[PDB]
Amino acid sequence: MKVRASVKKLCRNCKIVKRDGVIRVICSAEPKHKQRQG
Amino acid sequence: MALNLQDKQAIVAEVSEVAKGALSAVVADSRGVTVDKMTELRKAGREAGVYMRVVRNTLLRRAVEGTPFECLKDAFVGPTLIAYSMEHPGAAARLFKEFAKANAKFEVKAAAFEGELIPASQIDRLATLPTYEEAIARLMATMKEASA
RNA sequence: ACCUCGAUGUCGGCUCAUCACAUCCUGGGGCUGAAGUAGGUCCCAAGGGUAUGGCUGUUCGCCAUUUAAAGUGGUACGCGAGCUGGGUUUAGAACGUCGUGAGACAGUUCGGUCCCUAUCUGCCGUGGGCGCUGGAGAACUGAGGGGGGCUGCUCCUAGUACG
RNA sequence: GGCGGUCUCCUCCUAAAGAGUAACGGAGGAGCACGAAGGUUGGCUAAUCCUGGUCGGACAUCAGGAGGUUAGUGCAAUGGCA
RNA sequence: CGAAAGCUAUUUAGGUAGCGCCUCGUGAAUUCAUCUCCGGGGGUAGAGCACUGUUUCGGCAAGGGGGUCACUUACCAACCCGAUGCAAACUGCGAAUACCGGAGAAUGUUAUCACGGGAGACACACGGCGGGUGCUAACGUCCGUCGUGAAGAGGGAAACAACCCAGACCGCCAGCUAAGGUCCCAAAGUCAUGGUUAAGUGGGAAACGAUGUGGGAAGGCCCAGACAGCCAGGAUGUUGGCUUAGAAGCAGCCAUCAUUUAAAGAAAGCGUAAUAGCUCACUGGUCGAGUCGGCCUGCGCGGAAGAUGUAACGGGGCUAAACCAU
Ligand SMILES: [Mg+2]
Ligand SMILES: [Mg+2]
Ligand SMILES: [Mg+2]
Ligand SMILES: [Mg+2]
Ligand SMILES: [Mg+2]
Ligand SMILES: [Mg+2]
Ligand SMILES: [Mg+2]
Ligand SMILES: [Mg+2]
Ligand SMILES: [Mg+2]
Ligand SMILES: [Mg+2]
Ligand SMILES: [Mg+2]
Ligand SMILES: [Mg+2]
Ligand SMILES: [Mg+2]
Ligand SMILES: [Mg+2]
Ligand SMILES: [Mg+2]
Ligand SMILES: [Mg+2]
Ligand SMILES: [Mg+2]
Ligand SMILES: [Mg+2]
Ligand SMILES: [Mg+2]
Ligand SMILES: [Mg+2]
Ligand SMILES: [Mg+2]
Ligand SMILES: [Mg+2]
Ligand SMILES: [Mg+2]
Ligand SMILES: [Mg+2]
Ligand SMILES: [Mg+2]
Ligand SMILES: [Mg+2]
Ligand SMILES: [Mg+2]
Ligand SMILES: [Mg+2]
Ligand SMILES: [Zn+2]
Repeated sequence: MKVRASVKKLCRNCKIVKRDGVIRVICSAEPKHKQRQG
Repeated sequence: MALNLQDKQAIVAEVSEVAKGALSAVVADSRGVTVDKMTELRKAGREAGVYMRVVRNTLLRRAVEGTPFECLKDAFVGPTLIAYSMEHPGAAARLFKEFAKANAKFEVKAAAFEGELIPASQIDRLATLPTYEEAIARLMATMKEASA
């Protein structure tokens, strides 16, 4: 998954989630859009 | 959607069809395709054109807002999905007939045809109709009565 | 230009190390333009492991040949009261060069002495004293501490999955 | 430190609205000229542009009109000067 | 009692000389200072754009580039006009301070001035403010000015000349305070009331990221049923036109109408060689009361890697023993 400092939705299906202390991005269509360190 | 200034037209228009109409049918279009409408518009077509409607509205809140006017036999139709059909000219006609024949070509349910208003009542497919102009069935009742 | 000019030994090697992690190998993952074999990239990981030679004073670098890999850094560019003394700066000499000349050069060239019996701290070992509440001989408990932690290849699975 | 540059005088800034004020801070001049370019007396008023005008043009001289010192000052800069 | 590390000049720069500042003596005027009032010059801060430069857009348009041998041109462009910025060496404006002078009261151990006897000192440092230099880098460097250290101990800032509070003649096992503090190490609130944070944030850091969370002003949609789910549909001219090997809603360009309607973009995204295929917008149904997203603000989250050993509150520890207010 991509790590980055700025994370943001990519597809219309990307979703954004705050798990543990960390901000994330989950896409149900496109694995490339997973993101952490947000 | 639109505010009231528009929820009022769908009323003042649709209720002056009841106030100035002929027959009423019934139908629930769960699976209502568009080959569906296409056809029934040619049927409205034969049945004049744009003399007919079906304006899906079964929001009690709409095509009952046209009922405590006339046809308060429809507080009972309006629940769940419905497709209200009004007649202006034409016999109390065939409108009746093909809805059963249509939906009896699968063409989705017919609300079991909960029925409507000409009298003030309920269900049962009738061709007691478009014989209308079958006053010939009272012309043949002449010579055959005169002869036989 | 703040410390050291009533001295704070400088490159490189050798011996011995020790930490960090921005991880070279080994381990666990996400994504892959991931079929498989195999890569790429990001995340987590510092437990252990992490090349012999040719040339040169070298570090380095190039080259040969290995290896799972031949990691990047800090430690007075770790380590001369541990070794070396090849480089660099003693007096000798010459070349080129500059200079009238004495002489001079981050130009080169051949040659030259690195001392100290360890008081203290530290550290590796090994005893003496007293304590532990009468004295004494054994056997223990285990708070705690240290050590160790690497990996190749072949065969079977199987010429199967995949192609 | 050497090599370079600098070393006296004038002008602006740095200089914080009296004076003064440093740096190998930023920019420029001087080491003269003039016996008239000094004294006094009388008189005079610029640059630039528009319009018209032979040769004449973007820019010679003439005319009017704007303008009002944006010109001039023996040489730097400053402050002055009708 | 009490300096200076400055000015000036110096084969001078870590020396020296005069002046400045210290001290001792003598003599002299309401002499000197603070505040108030009156009288002054100013061109700094700031602002402004007429001037001197610089600068953008608009308008007007001298002049430059191609085409002929003076005409000509889908090239660039001063002035003046209007609008908008910029200046240490710009000023048509312009302060606060500061300084000079006059008057007046209080206070001050003559604090003033002069003359004479003795000096030291002419390496300063940091801090605040205004600046040059450097990177508005340096515990850098160079002026101005105030403070302190130097030559000043004491309390605070964990430890820390230069910061904060404060000027130690001697004694006191009295008292009140300053800064700074008051759960334990450790003197004093486990004080009162109202809020915030959940991060050990407090107790290191930016652009930027994000349904963390508190507060405020306004707005949109709602029982004629909103927001989210779930059922349905999501169509015809038609592959719009163009352009492409192929552009069929969806590579590009231009258009974006018209039907049928309950509604449905000549299409918001997936997909395709292109079609095909899956969604969305939109509407009908179900459901049954709230719901959507911008503005301003408080406190927090990521962003955040280092070398002997926790080692970025002094420690313990703290959810108040943190932050805001009274
Ligand atoms: Mg987890
Ligand atoms: Mg020094
Ligand atoms: Mg010494
Ligand atoms: Mg020594
Ligand atoms: Mg890591
Ligand atoms: Mg070394
Ligand atoms: Mg040698
Ligand atoms: Mg030796
Ligand atoms: Mg084979
Ligand atoms: Mg096979
Ligand atoms: Mg002045
Ligand atoms: Mg001043
Ligand atoms: Mg002329
Ligand atoms: Mg005194
Ligand atoms: Mg000095
Ligand atoms: Mg200014
Ligand atoms: Mg006296
Ligand atoms: Mg001196
Ligand atoms: Mg200094
Ligand atoms: Mg000074
Ligand atoms: Mg002190
Ligand atoms: Mg005293
Ligand atoms: Mg008290
Ligand atoms: Mg206090
Ligand atoms: Mg206490
Ligand atoms: Mg309490
Ligand atoms: Mg912290
Ligand atoms: Mg970190
Ligand atoms: Zn996506």
